[PDB]
Amino acid sequence: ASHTTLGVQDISTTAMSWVQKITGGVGLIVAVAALILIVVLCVSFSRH
Amino acid sequence: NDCIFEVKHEGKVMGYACLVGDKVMKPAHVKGTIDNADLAKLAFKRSSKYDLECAQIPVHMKSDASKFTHEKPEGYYNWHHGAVQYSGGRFTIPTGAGKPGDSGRPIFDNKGRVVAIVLGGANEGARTALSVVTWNKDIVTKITPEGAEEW
Amino acid sequence: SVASFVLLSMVGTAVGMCVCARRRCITPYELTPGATVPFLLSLLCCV
Repeated sequence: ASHTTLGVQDISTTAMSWVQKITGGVGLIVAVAALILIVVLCVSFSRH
Repeated sequence: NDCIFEVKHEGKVMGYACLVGDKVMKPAHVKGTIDNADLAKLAFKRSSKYDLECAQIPVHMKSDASKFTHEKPEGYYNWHHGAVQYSGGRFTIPTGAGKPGDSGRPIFDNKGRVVAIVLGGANEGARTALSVVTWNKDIVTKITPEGAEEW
Repeated sequence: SVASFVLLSMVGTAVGMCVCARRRCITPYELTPGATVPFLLSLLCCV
């Protein structure tokens, strides 16, 4: 062959889009759930 | 008068439970089982932020429930071993009365209405500073003075 | 194989946290003698 080899970061444009959507979606679920816990914790601390 | 039950463990009396309103009340830190076999079958839920466990009162014992209120006017109050004073936001009882194992006693109003459940106390010169678990409209609160030890 | 395992674990954490919040939210309202849980909280949030 007259060209160099490829690395792990070389991925088609179509394949990259699917990875972004999946990781972003799952991350949102953790982010929303985290905020509810913090709000409740402050109320217990202050009210006592 | 008839709302008081004993808690035993390994043949010794550790403390007491009381039936008030529509709920069964027991301090969380007291070990052992209840003398009445009927109550032993209930499932209890625990929260260490108030040292309190509660469960639902069965139907056939509803006639034994005490009356309660939330009003706390300044004055004198009575309990098993004598008289207690409420003033300045704290309960004070003369030294010498009380000892480990007396947890769960109620404190009564003039007409027999229950206002507080007592657990522990603090040692001072001529008076004793009591730690109490009370309630208010729609919530409960814990009052604990400095230096108190568990009873 | 590795990526699937990690992603599933993260989802489980989000569910697990929600049940913890609900327990602490409600318990103050049930130990009070003669108390009634408010309508809005009884049905929709902190059920």
